[PDB]
Amino acid sequence: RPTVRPRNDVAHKQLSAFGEYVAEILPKYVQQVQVSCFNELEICIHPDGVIPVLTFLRDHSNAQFKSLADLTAVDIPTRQNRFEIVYNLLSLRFNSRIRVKTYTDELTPIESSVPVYKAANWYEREIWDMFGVFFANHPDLRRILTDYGFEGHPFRKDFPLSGYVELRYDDEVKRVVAEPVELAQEFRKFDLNSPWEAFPAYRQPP
Amino acid sequence: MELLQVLKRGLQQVSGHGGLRGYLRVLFRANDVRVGTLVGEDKYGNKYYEDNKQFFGRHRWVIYTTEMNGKNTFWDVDGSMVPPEWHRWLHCMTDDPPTVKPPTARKFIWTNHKFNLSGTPQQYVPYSTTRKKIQEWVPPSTPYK
Amino acid sequence: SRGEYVVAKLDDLINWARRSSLWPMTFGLACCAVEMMHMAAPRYDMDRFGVVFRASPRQSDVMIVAGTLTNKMAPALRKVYDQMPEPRYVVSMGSCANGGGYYHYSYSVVRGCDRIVPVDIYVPGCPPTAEALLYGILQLQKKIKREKRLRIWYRR
Amino acid sequence: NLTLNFGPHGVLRLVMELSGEMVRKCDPHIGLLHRGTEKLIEYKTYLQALPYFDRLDYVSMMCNEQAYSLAVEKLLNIRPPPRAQWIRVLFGEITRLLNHIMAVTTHALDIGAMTPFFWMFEEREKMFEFYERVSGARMHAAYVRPGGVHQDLPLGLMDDIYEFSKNFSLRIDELEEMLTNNRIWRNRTVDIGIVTAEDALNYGFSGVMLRGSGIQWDLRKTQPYDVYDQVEFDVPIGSRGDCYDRYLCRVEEMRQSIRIISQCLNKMPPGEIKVDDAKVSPPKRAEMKTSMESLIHHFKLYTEGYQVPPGATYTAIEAPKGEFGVYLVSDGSSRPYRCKIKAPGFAHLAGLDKMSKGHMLADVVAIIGTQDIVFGEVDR
Amino acid sequence: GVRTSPTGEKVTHTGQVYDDGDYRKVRFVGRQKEVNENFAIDLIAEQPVSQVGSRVISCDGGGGALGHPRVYINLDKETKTGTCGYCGLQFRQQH
Amino acid sequence: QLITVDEKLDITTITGVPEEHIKTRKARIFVPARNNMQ
Amino acid sequence: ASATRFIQWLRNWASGRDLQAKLQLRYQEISKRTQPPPKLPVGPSHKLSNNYYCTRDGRREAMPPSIVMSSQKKAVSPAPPIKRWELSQDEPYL
Amino acid sequence: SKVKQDMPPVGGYGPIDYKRNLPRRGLSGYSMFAVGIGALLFGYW
Amino acid sequence: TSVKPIFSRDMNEAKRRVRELYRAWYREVPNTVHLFQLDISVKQGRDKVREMFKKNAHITDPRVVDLLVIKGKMELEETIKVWKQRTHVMRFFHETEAPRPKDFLSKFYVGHDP
Amino acid sequence: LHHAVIPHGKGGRSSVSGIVATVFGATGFLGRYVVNHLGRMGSQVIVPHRCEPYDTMHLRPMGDLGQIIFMDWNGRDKDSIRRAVEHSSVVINLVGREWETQNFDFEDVFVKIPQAIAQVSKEAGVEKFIHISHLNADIKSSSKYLRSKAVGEKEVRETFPEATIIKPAEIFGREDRFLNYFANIRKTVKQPVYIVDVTKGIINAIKDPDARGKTFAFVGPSRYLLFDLVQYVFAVAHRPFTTRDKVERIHTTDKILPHLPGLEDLGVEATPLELKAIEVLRRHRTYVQPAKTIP
Amino acid sequence: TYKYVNLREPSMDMKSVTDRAAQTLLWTELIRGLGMTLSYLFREPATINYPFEKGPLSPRFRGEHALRRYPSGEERCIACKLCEAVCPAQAITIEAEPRADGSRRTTRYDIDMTKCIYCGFCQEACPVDAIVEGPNFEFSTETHEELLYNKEKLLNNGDKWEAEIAANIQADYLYR
Ligand SMILES: CCCCCCCCCCCCCCCCCC(=O)OC[C@H](COP(=O)(O)OCCN)OC(=O)CCCCCCCCCCCCCCCCC
Ligand SMILES: NC(=O)C1=CN([C@@H]2O[C@H](COP(=O)(O)OP(=O)(O)OC[C@H]3O[C@@H](n4cnc5c(N)ncnc54)[C@H](OP(=O)(O)O)[C@@H]3O)[C@@H](O)[C@H]2O)C=CC1
Ligand code: SF4
Ligand code: SF4
Ligand code: SF4
Ligand SMILES: [Zn+2]
Repeated sequence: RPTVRPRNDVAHKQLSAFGEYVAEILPKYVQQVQVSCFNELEICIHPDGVIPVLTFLRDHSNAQFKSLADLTAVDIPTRQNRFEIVYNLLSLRFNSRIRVKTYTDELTPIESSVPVYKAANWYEREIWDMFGVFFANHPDLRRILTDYGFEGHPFRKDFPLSGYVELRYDDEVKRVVAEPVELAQEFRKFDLNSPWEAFPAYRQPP
Repeated sequence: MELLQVLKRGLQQVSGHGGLRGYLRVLFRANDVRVGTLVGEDKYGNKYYEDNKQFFGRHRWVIYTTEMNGKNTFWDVDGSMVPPEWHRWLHCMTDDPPTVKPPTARKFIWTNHKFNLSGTPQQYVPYSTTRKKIQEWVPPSTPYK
Repeated sequence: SRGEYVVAKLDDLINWARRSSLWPMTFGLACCAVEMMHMAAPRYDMDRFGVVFRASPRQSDVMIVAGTLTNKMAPALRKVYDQMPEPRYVVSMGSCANGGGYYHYSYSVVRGCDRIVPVDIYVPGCPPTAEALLYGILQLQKKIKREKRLRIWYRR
Repeated sequence: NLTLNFGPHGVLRLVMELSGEMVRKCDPHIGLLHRGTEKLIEYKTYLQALPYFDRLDYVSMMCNEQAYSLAVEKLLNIRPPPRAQWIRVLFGEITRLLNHIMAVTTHALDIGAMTPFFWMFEEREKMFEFYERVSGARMHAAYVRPGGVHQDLPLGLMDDIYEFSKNFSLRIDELEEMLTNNRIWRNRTVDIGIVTAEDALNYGFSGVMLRGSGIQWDLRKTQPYDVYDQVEFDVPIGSRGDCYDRYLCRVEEMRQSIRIISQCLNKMPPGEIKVDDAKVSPPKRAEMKTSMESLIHHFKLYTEGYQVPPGATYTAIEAPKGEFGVYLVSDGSSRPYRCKIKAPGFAHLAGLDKMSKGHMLADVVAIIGTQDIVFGEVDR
Repeated sequence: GVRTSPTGEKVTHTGQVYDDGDYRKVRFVGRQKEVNENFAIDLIAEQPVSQVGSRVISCDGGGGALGHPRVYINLDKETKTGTCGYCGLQFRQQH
Repeated sequence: QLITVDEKLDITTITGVPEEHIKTRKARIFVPARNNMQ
Repeated sequence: ASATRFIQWLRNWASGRDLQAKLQLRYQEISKRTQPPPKLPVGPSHKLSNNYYCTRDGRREAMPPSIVMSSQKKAVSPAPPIKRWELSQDEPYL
Repeated sequence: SKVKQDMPPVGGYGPIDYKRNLPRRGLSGYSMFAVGIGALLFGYW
Repeated sequence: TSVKPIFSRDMNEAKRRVRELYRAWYREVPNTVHLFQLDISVKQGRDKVREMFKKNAHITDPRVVDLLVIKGKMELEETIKVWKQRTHVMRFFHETEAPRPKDFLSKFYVGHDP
Repeated sequence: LHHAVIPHGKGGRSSVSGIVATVFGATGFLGRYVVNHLGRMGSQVIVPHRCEPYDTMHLRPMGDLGQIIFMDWNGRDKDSIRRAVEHSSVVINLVGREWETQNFDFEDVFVKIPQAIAQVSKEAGVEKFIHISHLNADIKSSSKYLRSKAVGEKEVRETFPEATIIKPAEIFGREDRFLNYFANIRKTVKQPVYIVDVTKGIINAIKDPDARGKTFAFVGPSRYLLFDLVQYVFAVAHRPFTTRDKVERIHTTDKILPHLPGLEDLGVEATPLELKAIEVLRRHRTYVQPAKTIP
Repeated sequence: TYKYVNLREPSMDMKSVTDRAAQTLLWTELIRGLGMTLSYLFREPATINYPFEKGPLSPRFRGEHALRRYPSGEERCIACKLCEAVCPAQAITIEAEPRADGSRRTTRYDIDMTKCIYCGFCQEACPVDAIVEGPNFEFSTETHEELLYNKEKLLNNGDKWEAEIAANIQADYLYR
């Protein structure tokens, strides 16, 4: 079928088998395992298990996920633990990828994974900067992307797109100053969602 | 030797621009004394030349008019002086000049091209094109309290 | 009179020198810097106009703001502007520098570099082509040609 | 230990601790080009967010578009048609040439070898013309889209790409004559910024930052996309893990890119260039102006956009600078819920302090260059 | 169809013009108010009504795929003409 | 090792919001009405 | 292309290459800037029958993830080990 | 009529070079040293 | 209601960190005024430090206090290492901001906001 | 109020203050602060200028797009004045020169030009007029600068009775010719006033309906002996401790005019010289007990 | 498949060692580098003589915007707002009302050219070919305000450039 993405059952079965393998070996930490219809494996864990689970996947002979592809956060305000912490890992030995997910809120530290991957250093600084998730035992946790003295965590869903302050050069004080934001043209919010359901397969129970 | 054949070509550019005065005029106006074939001339006085033996990019050029829309352009030439019909040909968006493929005539098309007017009294000034949205109540012109 | 005539010729001389030797300091902030590089590249060769490829800020006559100016960067840009010896001109190049562009509604972006420094020429585009930038530099030259510093000096 | 508040793509603030000539500490301060791209994307439809990817590694525009398109196509469960896939490989490799020219010649220009920049940037200008002829723009084409490409090649383009490609390896040869055997160039690059294979993996490196140190990894080979499994090419591998080997890898990759381009020109197939599914890809204008279904779908695709089934994907490609990926989260609507951009230069620059150990100040310029850093993608 | 106001300012095709006490017209002092003088309402009115022999006619604005989406215009009423909603051309059923 | 906290969860001081846009705002929590046109 | 025979010899000798065969300036070998109109083909879904969208609706074949374990025998690797690359036969060494 | 889209010429395009081509040049170390010493000896004489 | 602590296990431990941070800030102001060549006085800088601490005096959650101290230490580091420029230090003082009126009548005259 | 000049917004750059101000002399020391404060709150500023446009560039960033408008003018051309004021609700005259030139003497700059602006403004219907005079303005002064100020102050009041007239002492500030003047030196009591205080008073005088028809005197909080002031300046500048007319003015004791309102009557609190002296004199340091005030 | 870029053993015979000594002492590889820059001196440069010559462009080029008309002079734009909806930068602002003759037309059509990313999405979205990006790229201005285009400016651009815009559309519309 020319327009439809072909399925890959063989990879789906392999990744499912490995997902059970991980769950059996680390029952203390694994809460959910799932494989998407495009064959990506996700391990959902208790936050206490960040270091043991990541170490296992890096070092175990049947895993060897030696490369941390990416580390990021997602803000979901409706959840009690609004922040989802996503680790994307790559195994060159087995030419495979795995995603490890955990959660935290605004006041609960997550264990820094710099001991497992040195790559994690800056990714965790960015998560702290943009989302305000604190990582315990980080060698140097501080803002990385925002301005010095910037207040707030911009990537949170309740942070306004245009922020609270804006900058200009003021001649009286002969320096750049920060003042409350005023826009000559307000950003125009669009309501795009169709009132008609698009995907029956994902309908939620009433 | 070819050195002689090169020097002869140098001397033919002098006669190809109409003697020394014409050769010097293009040298100082355009910094280029190449001789090409005259493709045509627009109503403003710009002249368009081609030489297909030059490499792509140098094979078409315009010698701008010395006066356009009441401005002295002997020294102050501008890329915005090229009218649209020749703009297409000069930038190689097409192979055929407006002398062979004239543009389609329309009643509303500008008959007089204008160059960049920024910095002059003719410059564009923005403004809101919509009318007033709320009408205020006008009190009566007579007294009654 | 001759006194007015002498002033008119001297203004032409200093204007000719200043527009014939425009040394730019390029703030290569983002993608617009790439098109600035293509203007120095062989096809357009800005050096042939007297515009040297890269001057030091203390030997510069024109600042080209070529990219997005973030809030974190704004103080540094103003500091370099204040260190430029006069006469000094600013060319704002690209939508980002002009008015914020694609990132106009961002929390971290200055909505136009003209909030930080005075701007002489605005070059539109995202990015402007190398040729469009060259058109803008030539437009700045014509602006300098119109200056009458000495004429106004002697009518003071 | 002396401290410098700034030493040596964009703008970087490097805070360095020196002891005589030797660099003891290298603390990059980035964010000078952070423009909140990832947040802005949440307010856009999937189509509206596509141009943001041109402006990340704004030397590798169409490769960035490809990564985003592949991610959306995966979530949509559709596939681009074969001709679009070949066009995407063809321009991905043209884009690799664009990037590698910039990477190598500005690396040379930074340490004084200024002339190859000019020779090769006339070749860049000619490839800018290929971009402009397919898309109308020289850089930010917005040409590769989810479902295929925006327009078919204009007649005559493939001939000119062939003409450019036929002569290009000679231009590389002239670049190599200036640098490859030059003792000054070797003095500036050999045994500079050595990274071991294990450290490179654990620091999150990718691309030439891996292969320079001997690791046999290239996503075009191991995790192939659109049609990379149908073209033949070699992966260049280093042996010393230093700047000079990474320079050689990039130069050889340019040669292999031409080799791929030659195959794409010959094996380019006929057909449509975007998915024949008008709930994803807009219909042709002639259909939009005659058929009711086409007009509705055009109207809806350009106002609401297509809905993407809920889900999350990490999709990556072998971009010219290394592994470029997006972690894209769909909530079922026509706007992405979250879009994290994995930029290879982010991890690479994070490793500058490690790589600069035991080197002199002038070596920091060489190491930054060897990493090929564009702050459009580092800062996003 | 450019008309001017008592103050002298040209009136645009959308009817815009600053009133007498409006400070905002200071922006035009020493410069000019850009006004397009090819009023589309006056230009379309000059087009003749097209006589046709059917109750229904189709318009695509001319030029095939270069015009507008093709629409069908009913011409059953004899009081008025059928007007294309896209391009403003008018039609009339003859006899 | 966990600790015991009985304070009502309040993060106003660590979110960075200007004081004006906490105290003087009124949030409206609701399910949107169906658009009557569809 | 306008170089004299002597000057062509001088630069060919200095560079060591036959520069004239591969000039970096384009001349008449480039394609014409006016081309005949195209006539592009249509895709596989351009049919008048046997073409119901529900048989080619990729988006609606997407499914939620398969939950293999929820908190509510031989060892395996995530995939088979990667195969050793083979040294190129085009040119194994530079 | 017929579909007309940008396609490769029938039979494909000609071969494209891509391999490194740094040709060998000059004399050997022995000959170069000989010419240099020969110049010195003539100069000294 | 059993939670993972950040640094402090209770308010008494948390308030020790607060006092330590205040001492560090208090001693840093004179250097900051000189290093950044500020036109404010050392007393003004210390009065501003006290004002910033005082507005958070109502917090009783040790985890919130820990984050405030964590963020306060980051801000102090940015100042001591001169990662901030003069503009950043002076942003605490809102010099170019006009006095916002507070009483009901003043707000009524200017606009609609409360 | 015409609908276009009803205030809107929160008093910032993109707001609408409702002020349409023509500022003559906008390119000088005091002009740049007046324009800045006007542009801070979203006023429409018309800047008539005699100088090259290059010299007005520092004023462009002080307003949102469209809020600063520049026009050519000539002090001796009443049509150029009419063009500049006929749309404004307030006209501010800051034209002055601390010296005479071949083309403009103190009479032209402080009498004829201010009177012509006042007359044309009155004819054009401008409702508010603000004229800066001088605290020491006096027909019987030894300085012809201060004599011309007195005559001009009289003419402006006669020509535009509702004009607000403001009389500052010598103004200190970054670009002043007071502290900078002393720092460049290689009986009399002064009461100098800070530039920002004078600017704030002018802005408030525009917003205060009581300011119409009044004459104000803007002075600093303390009086100093000139010798003690110069001694203080040299100490702050870390320096080991011109025209005939300028020297006369510097040696003129600042007048005491309790019968006039001052900065306090407009809501401005006078800034002491001690809090701003280093701001001005720091640039004079090659890399402090305050002056004794008259009690 | 892979290759080694830098994995070779130098020959340690006397002839080879003496070859490398001669290179070290006589700077042969440096002299060879001088040869290449010498050959470029005698090549024709690639510079074009702007503004008398221009870089080549294609009909698809995305430049300055313009609003187009029908042959009768009627505006093509019918205020559908598809362009405004698609604009990635929110650069377009539109108001509309029934015209005095009942036609569906705009009263405001603004493009902030300093928000615009010149992406061309508006001209793809337009159902009537009303808004286009034209061929002009030489419209830099001395002020920010001059780049805030209202409808009158955009209609004037269309009347100014229509000759070239129509020809360019004629060359590319079969690829659209
Ligand atoms: C019979 C009895 C006779 C006895 C006497 C016999 C003597 C003859 C035999 C000896 C020959 C002596 C050669 C003298 C030249 C200097 C040689 C030299 O120093 O070269 C080595 C130097 C560094 O070499 P390097 O690769 O870095 O490695 C060495 C460190 N391990 O490498 C360098 O210096 C490189 C130079 C760097 C500068 C590059 C820029 C210049 C390149 C262009 C130069 C053109 C030639 C100059 C001609 C000038 C003419 C006036
Ligand atoms: N500064 C002080 O200490 C005090 C000043 N004042 C008064 O306050 C006002 C401003 O002071 P200040 O700003 O310091 O004066 P400045 O000299 O700093 O600025 C003078 C202004 O007047 C303009 N101007 C001068 N002469 C002419 C002229 N002949 N034609 C047109 N415009 C002219 C200048 O324009 P250009 O730049 O184009 O010449 C400039 O904008 C003056 O009236 C001054 O007397 C009163 C008391 C104290
Ligand atoms: S204006 Fe466009 S090209 Fe220039 S920096 Fe901004 S996004 Fe990049
Ligand atoms: S070109 Fe793109 S950014 Fe510009 S107006 Fe059109 S859709 Fe908006
Ligand atoms: S320009 Fe086209 S897309 Fe935009 S409102 Fe007008 S008709 Fe609709
Ligand atoms: Zn019609």
